[PDB]
Amino acid sequence: ATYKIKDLTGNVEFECSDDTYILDAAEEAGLDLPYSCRAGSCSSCVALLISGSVDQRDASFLDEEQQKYFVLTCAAYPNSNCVIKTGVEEMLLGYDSYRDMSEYLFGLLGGNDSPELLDGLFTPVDAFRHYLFGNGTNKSININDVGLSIDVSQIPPIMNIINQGFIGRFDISSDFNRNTVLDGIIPASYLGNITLKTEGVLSISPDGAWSYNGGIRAYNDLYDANPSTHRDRLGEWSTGVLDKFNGTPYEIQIPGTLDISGRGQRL
Amino acid sequence: ATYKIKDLTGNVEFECSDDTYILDAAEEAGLDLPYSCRAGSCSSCVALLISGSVDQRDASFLDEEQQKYFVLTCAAYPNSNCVIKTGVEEMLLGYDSYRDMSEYLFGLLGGNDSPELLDGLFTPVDAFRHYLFGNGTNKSININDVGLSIDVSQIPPIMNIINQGFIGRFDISSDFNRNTVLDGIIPASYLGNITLKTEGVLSISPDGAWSYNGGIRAYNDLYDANPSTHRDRLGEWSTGVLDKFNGTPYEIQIPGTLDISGRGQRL
Amino acid sequence: ATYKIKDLTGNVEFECSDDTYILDAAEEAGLDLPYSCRAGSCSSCVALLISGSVDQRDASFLDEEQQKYFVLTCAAYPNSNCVIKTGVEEMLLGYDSYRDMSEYLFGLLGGNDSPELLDGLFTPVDAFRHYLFGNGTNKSININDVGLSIDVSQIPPIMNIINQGFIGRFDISSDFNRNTVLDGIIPASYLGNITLKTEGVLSISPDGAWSYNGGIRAYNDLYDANPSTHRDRLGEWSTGVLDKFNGTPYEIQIPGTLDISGRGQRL
Amino acid sequence: ATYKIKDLTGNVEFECSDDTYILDAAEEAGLDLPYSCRAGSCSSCVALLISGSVDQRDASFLDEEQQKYFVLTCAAYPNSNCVIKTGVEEMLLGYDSYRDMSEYLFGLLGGNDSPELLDGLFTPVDAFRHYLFGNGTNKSININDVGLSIDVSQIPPIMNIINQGFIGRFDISSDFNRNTVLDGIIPASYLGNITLKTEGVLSISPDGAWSYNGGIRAYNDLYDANPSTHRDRLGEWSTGVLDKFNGTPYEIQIPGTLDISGRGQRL
Ligand SMILES: O=S([O-])[O-]
Ligand SMILES: O=S([O-])[O-]
Ligand code: FES
Ligand code: FES
Ligand code: FES
Ligand code: FES
Ligand SMILES: [Cl-]
Ligand SMILES: [Cl-]
Ligand SMILES: [Mg+2]
Ligand SMILES: [Mg+2]
Ligand SMILES: [Mg+2]
Ligand SMILES: [Mg+2]
Ligand code: NA
Ligand code: NA
Ligand code: NA
Ligand code: NA
Ligand code: NA
Ligand code: NA
Ligand code: NA
Ligand code: NA
Repeated sequence: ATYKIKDLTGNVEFECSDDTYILDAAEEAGLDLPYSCRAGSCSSCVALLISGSVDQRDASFLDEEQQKYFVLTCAAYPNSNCVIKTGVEEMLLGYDSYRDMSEYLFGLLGGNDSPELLDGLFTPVDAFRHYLFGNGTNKSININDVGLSIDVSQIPPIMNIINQGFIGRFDISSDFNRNTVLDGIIPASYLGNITLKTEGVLSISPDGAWSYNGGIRAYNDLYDANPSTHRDRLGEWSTGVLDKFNGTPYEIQIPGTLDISGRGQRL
Repeated sequence: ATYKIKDLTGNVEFECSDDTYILDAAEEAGLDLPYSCRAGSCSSCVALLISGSVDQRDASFLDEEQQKYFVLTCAAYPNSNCVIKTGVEEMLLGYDSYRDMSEYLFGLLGGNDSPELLDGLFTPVDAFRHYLFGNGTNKSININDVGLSIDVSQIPPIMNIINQGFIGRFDISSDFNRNTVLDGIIPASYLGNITLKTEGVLSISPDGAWSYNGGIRAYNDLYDANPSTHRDRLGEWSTGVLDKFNGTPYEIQIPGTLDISGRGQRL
Repeated sequence: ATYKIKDLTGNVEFECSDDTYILDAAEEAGLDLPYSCRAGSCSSCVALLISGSVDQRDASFLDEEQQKYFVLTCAAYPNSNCVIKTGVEEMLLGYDSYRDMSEYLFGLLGGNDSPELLDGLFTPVDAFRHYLFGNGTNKSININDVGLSIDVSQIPPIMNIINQGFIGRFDISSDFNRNTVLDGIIPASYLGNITLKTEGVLSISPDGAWSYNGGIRAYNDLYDANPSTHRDRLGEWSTGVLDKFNGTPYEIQIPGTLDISGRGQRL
Repeated sequence: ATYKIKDLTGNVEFECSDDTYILDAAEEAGLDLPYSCRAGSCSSCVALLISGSVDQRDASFLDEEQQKYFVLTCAAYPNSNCVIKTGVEEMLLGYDSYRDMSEYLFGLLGGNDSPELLDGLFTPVDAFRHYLFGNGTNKSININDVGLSIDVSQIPPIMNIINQGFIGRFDISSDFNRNTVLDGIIPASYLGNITLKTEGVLSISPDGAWSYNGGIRAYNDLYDANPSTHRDRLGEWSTGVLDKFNGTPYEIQIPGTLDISGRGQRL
């Protein structure tokens, strides 16, 4: 019947019955896959065939060997659920053996895992491992799982209003920097400084009593610390590793909203 | 509510309700976990809280930020599935920060991965990565998913019978070695030589016509290749990785039965 | 060893070592369970043994069959963690079988569940089901989750001051009625009219500019509507239900504080 | 991280990630839901937000007031586990009050309880209440918590071998029926007859001494007794409750393995 296709390029999954070409099913789901011709006679749509059976008798550009490892998405019907990696044109031309592509494949594992970072004590070293071997695919951790303890008095753009003596009702919509050292050793060992945004209402009475009610969201944070920072957060064993292995920066998505409330009395 | 508790100390999983102290449940399952005071007031039962949430109000002494990274198995109620590492009294007694334990945690990162190996082009590199990060924990792959293509003619303890000229009905129960180079590049790139066992009935008629009906099962395969073998299977990149990061041997369980039938004519 | 005892009367928990009678351990932690003889010689201290194991060889009043379901707290040592329901002296005095205490035990389930009301569109019917089967135990919902949208113009004790032409600074501390129809159909469908309290400061300048800044808390609300009101709120089916099944009133606790502020100009 | 979305239209329950729209996550699960646009524009996606919180900022159609009760599922992220009902669109007319849905929602209130049955004296009445309000969702209790006391003499497929006079070593793999009246009043009051399976080795020496070693597992049990059985197990009160509120059969999962040993002498 219908089989699921996972494209490791961007970690997207789309349905495809056994009478639809893989490329058309992808476009049907709004996906912009590569193609030049559309008749099984070039390599513009070539994808790695990581796992699954495909019927590509319509394919003519790949021979018998390449068909064991690659698939023309415009000319192939699925026979099972499939994993593919689109956009690997340079690979097909230079392909020699499994051996010669195994390092590239080992590098795809990080992106094929769940994007969600491991929790607890694993989160910072999971982040560092993905830096070493993940080749830039995004990871994620909900803002509610990061372990932040944000007090209103730690939010400069709100305290900026309070401390200038203003009185009244203020619609807050501000970015601010959060040094997660204030929050705990776990977030401080892979996130460091992060950019947050708060939206809400600050009320300040004639006599300086204030309240704030709103939410906090987080921008994606770029994991690209230098070795000196890795040494501060993880220790000099990280420096010995980075002396031999280069990291690849990637984004940590931090979805969700953190509710925030606070009250105080000025001066 | 019961939850899953893995102790990467010996990689054992046991059941524990939200009313059971983790030390008691593990003692139920006959496990030998460290303890001394059994009263929430010493460092002998302390495990790392690598993942999960717990109820440690009877713990008392932790109290500090310590409670987010340590758990007292004699006085803790599981509020979730938990990865824990017993035997860390030394880290509790003298950790300054995450810096001191990050390298230990890093090497343990695959210790709670699912056992099933990835399929297809991923299987050999998945097996290699688990060698580096798996903490010696089991992987598995069904014998029907390995990609084995065995003819009876490649089974010596059966062919040894046919070629001696015997005539009759043989109950076969024989181990034999299988070099999966014969089966394909994928199994050859992480299994190499495996030991199989076949059980069945071999019939040889007076005129030399023969047939065999049976099954094939596989013993657990130790993944422990030396650097030369990895260099052959994967290439020279594997050597730099293995030098810096250490491999821990683990077993690949190959459950299931593979059916086999064959027939021929001796002369 | 030392164990935990949970008395379903109030859902109170306390410790009890294996060499302390349940009753004594309860008093040593501030509780006040019934007793008279304190010598295993009546039913003043009897409790249902929901679960757990006790040594009550000192318990004369209970025969072996009764000791499967009941425990004399002055005569029993905990062998394990225990859930009990004290004060059930009559239950025993009429006991004959599990069958004959099952309706009573069913009526304890509502009190045993979490006291927080379900959310959203389940809140009004969760409240009605607890009315039917909860036998009077408290429920709760945080004032912030009720769905109140209160404007100072809806608070008569504040508006009465402004509307009389007064000028100055008023310390406010007043109860007032909140018809939660003003707030939304969910609160209107189980809370109806509730009593709130506000404390804060009303300042009215000579030119009639005014502002109010304070907080709002909620008294416990007694859920005790008559069938006419249930029919208004839930529909005719509730009258069919109430024609065969009686409710028991219970209090809904509404903890927390809401921030309130308002501004206006009298002319 | 990832939340359970439960849709009342099919009693279906499917995961949805914090960064994924509810409709997309439903499409990936195997579900078919209504969709006309996908920019928050129409109402074909609209669902009733029964329980939980969503982020609907991308959505444009619904007013701030309708967002309290309605969710555009192609444009909404879950903030929490959610209960919705898809296949709604007419209700936006404003011709359905809370009164019109209240009886429906009341009847499935137990449908999101955790699956583990309560222990001890509560188990039978917990099972009965789930029959009334659980909407057919599963419950569970570990076989080791049920209170079974099975002796090998009560296992007919083992005694059958012993009693025919056989001598040797036998692999046992046999279903058999257990009337839990044999085990205790609690299991007899909600499980009744259950089907179990035992796997193990029975050895019988020439002199008729026998030993059995193995384990026992339980099949899922359907809770669907008729009003007569409920009266016998709980009493007359259960019939009036059952008449008014009605039962929905559901399965009780009984996981785990119960170890069993027997020793005897055939003589
Ligand atoms: O600005 S927020 O959506 O990250
Ligand atoms: O843990 S690393 O330094 O091999
Ligand atoms: S686009 Fe040319 S082969 Fe598919
Ligand atoms: S054994 Fe001492 S704290 Fe647990
Ligand atoms: S007080 Fe009399 S039996 Fe306990
Ligand atoms: S399909 Fe139109 S808003 Fe969802
Ligand atoms: Cl995969
Ligand atoms: Cl309060
Ligand atoms: Mg950062
Ligand atoms: Mg091998
Ligand atoms: Mg009221
Ligand atoms: Mg049954
Ligand atoms: Na959000
Ligand atoms: Na929050
Ligand atoms: Na439990
Ligand atoms: Na080396
Ligand atoms: Na106002
Ligand atoms: Na329950
Ligand atoms: Na058998
Ligand atoms: Na009903």
